[PDB]
Amino acid sequence: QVQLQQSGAELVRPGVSVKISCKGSGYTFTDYAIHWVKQSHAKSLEWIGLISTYYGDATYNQNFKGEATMTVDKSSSTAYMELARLTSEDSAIYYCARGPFSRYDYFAMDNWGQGTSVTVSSAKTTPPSVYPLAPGSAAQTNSMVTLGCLVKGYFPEPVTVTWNSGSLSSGVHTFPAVLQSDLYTLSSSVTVPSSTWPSETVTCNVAHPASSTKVDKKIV
Amino acid sequence: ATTVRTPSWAVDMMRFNINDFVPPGGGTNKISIPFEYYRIRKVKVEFWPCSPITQGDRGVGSTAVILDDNFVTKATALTYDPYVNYSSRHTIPQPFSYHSRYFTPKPVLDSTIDYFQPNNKRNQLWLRLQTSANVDHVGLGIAFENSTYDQDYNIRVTMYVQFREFNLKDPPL
Amino acid sequence: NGIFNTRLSCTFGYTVKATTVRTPSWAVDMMRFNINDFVPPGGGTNKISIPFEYYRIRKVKVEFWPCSPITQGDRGVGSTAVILDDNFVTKATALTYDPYVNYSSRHTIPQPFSYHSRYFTPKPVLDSTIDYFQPNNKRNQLWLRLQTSANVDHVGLGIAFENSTYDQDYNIRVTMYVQFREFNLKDPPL
Amino acid sequence: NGIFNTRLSCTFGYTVKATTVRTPSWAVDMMRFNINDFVPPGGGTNKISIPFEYYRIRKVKVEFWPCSPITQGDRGVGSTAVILDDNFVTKATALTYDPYVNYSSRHTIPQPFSYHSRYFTPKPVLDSTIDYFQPNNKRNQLWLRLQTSANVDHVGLGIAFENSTYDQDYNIRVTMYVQFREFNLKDPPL
Amino acid sequence: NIVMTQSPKSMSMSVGERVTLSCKASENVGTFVFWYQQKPEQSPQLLIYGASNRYTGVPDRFTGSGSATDFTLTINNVQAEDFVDYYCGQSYRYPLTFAAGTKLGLKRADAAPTVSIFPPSSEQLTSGGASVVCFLNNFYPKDINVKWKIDGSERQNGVLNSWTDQDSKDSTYSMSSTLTLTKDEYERHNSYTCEATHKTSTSPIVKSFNRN
Repeated sequence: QVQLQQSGAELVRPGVSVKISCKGSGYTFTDYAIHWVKQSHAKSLEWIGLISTYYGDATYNQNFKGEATMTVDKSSSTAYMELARLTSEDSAIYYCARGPFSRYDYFAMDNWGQGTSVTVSSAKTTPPSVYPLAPGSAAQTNSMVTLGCLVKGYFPEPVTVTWNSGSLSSGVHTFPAVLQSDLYTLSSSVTVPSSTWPSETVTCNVAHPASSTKVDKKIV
Repeated sequence: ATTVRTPSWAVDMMRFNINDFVPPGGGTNKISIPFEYYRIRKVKVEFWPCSPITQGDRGVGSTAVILDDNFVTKATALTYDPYVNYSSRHTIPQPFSYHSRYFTPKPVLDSTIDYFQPNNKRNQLWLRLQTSANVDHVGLGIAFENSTYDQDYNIRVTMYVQFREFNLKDPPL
Repeated sequence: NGIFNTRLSCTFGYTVKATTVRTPSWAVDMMRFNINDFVPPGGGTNKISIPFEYYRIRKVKVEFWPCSPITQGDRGVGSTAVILDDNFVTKATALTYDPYVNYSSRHTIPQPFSYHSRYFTPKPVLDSTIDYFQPNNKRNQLWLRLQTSANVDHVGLGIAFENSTYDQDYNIRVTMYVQFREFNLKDPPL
Repeated sequence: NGIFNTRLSCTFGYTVKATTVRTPSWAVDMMRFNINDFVPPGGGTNKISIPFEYYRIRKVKVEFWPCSPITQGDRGVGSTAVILDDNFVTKATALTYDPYVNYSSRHTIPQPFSYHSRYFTPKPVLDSTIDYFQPNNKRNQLWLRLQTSANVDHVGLGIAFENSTYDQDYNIRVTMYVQFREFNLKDPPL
Repeated sequence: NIVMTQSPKSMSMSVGERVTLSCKASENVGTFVFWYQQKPEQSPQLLIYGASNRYTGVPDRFTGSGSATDFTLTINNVQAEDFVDYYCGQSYRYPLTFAAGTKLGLKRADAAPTVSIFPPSSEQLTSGGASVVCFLNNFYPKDINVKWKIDGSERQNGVLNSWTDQDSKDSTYSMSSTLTLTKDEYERHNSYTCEATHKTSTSPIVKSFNRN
């Protein structure tokens, strides 16, 4: 019954500020300590600060001290984290964490909340430019062949790359997006037996929900 | 039951509402007990363990009376005992030892101020018997030294309550 | 038997101004009293430096040490009438009259260099709309929770100052006999 | 009249071990007592959470709560003889005999589950070379300055434990009636 | 602050193998030492609390030990589901710290990468940009070094690499490297080479192409 629900994903512009929320359910926040943890992408966990919803006493990590403010509303049974003067460094996932409800519980697994993604970018939604990748006509692998599709310059993530609208979901490798020039680029490769291609046609379908665009690219 | 080999303590608290103690009456009389007024003279809080005498890993706790709603935070495994140096601490042994506290309650008038009487029967104020909005009485903070076994307690709370202004309604037929 | 008495104090200076009006005129002021002034905040688990939960101020003794020399001319006289309900005479620089002259609680204070004191009992401010309070009773003196910072003002005194062509300066001490209850010490380990 | 009494306490657990030696053997231990254990450090100007300059411990009550069940076999018995001079029997795991049997201060403690307590008066350690101390006198009980951390150990008790093939576990409370003097509060402003 | 060091940072083990990871603190702490498990897009989960207590929903195969400065988490028999990152955390004294974490991956037989080089796209060229993509798929271990050679010359600028996680099925790794140039600078050079050295081979694998 215990659960911590956090606010939705946030995209904001640099220089701005935002206020994250963590609403506890199944237990009263007054009874314990609330914490916010930050985790950068591919980085480790970092404890930001803690608060006693009862007193309002708060502890902070020195590095976070000017930047973040933790508050809590016992009435609403909610804890908030405010970040100011946002920068790209701020982009990361934020987790709120708490405990049970006294009476000797010092356990009840954990509730680092689902986490909230925060992305700081000046960029505007941009549809992806999809470029088909066809082989130079060289025997890459004895029989079989590999094709690819390049999804470049899109924002924000994510995008969906399917092959043959789904008919091909074997031997597919979609690489994680990487930021280049404030836009995301990604590539997906597909491996199929030399028998099928160029015989059957192969198309890669990319969809960028933010842009509500779907592209289809055939490979020659 | 706990796993930490150092002595650790479970903090809990005890608030007391008479809405727990009352059944709602029916018809014109909303409350089953016909009075307008009440004031609780005493509160006797009992402790019946389910814990056998044959149980090992025996412990001991403290029992210190809280009367202001400012509580020690409810904790599972506190490194120490916060209840050891109160004036109101009585000692409770664990697991199977019988305990009781025979004392006087205090309600919660205003949470910002937390103001209350001395020990006085004569100028004990009166409280209106209400439907459901009855006040909590801040009564007791409790401690539990943690053990590798479960400790179970049938905890009775008994109140001597004084009353005033019998208020019966009798509709006809 | 967690009952405890002590005597608590503070002091501050005050300036009555030099004036130019040749008719007798009066400076009205007032005196509210918070114990948050009187307390230092404690540290660690004990938020307040004094380990108690409860307090009730038995007496308030308000002292008046002039910086004014005995050699000072243009001598005056004031009044000292106790206010216990937060309904104050409006603080004024040069009132045409003395509003404090016909209270029951008026004591007379001469000016500029005369020593004065008032040895009396406080009243806090429970509800500003009603302004209700006890009679003189030690026995049924109610208790107040010792708080962090939200402590109540005690309405204690309204004061008058006949104005002069010189400055009148007063080291005004306030002393309180305060009763206490429920020693509440916290000792974290190590 | 700055005199003040209170009753101060601490508690900790202890383990006597399971043993293999079939002859009766004894575990010697000792008990020193520092008030720095009993105190939390205060904050701000008041370095110590308790506002006093002086202290003298009137009594020491040392309690013994077993974790040991009544259903436990291999039952034993110990001795409890008060040490007040820091000259201790050497702490040993399995002594062939009981050195505590012929002291004047020996009280008998049964094992494993038997409740025990000793209600007595402490003695500190003034000079280790001499080890000199008072008779039983409340009236000429000397005073000790309440310090930050350099507080003296009080040599209180030497203890014995007849060894067993099971572990014996004791929640050992120590309670002190301590007398105080010279309340020394600091209140910085604001 | 108390620094928590976990070792090793990355570790591989075959299934059924026993695994032990350690976490050492710069200073001593009590049963305020906990371990968290984290999977790729999921939140951290409390695996072991108080140094040796299981936490609800945790398999028996897991155990934890330690006191003082040194602690360890052990898995009697490793299973696939076990592959994750483990973080030790100390709630003893603030600021609360976390260890670097240990990434536990599934060990498997070594496998060479199958490279593929892709020339720019006509459509892409029209825009005036050109990107050459090289895929190195299904190989083990993850360690690999790719270099780009344009006309025998090393080209560091404009290269973006990306790696996937260990494959769920085969437990292999994949990498993609993209070199982005302009239509002009690209047109100026004849040969583009994707070179990669892997433990699997002493001789660096090369895949190249010449313009048309």
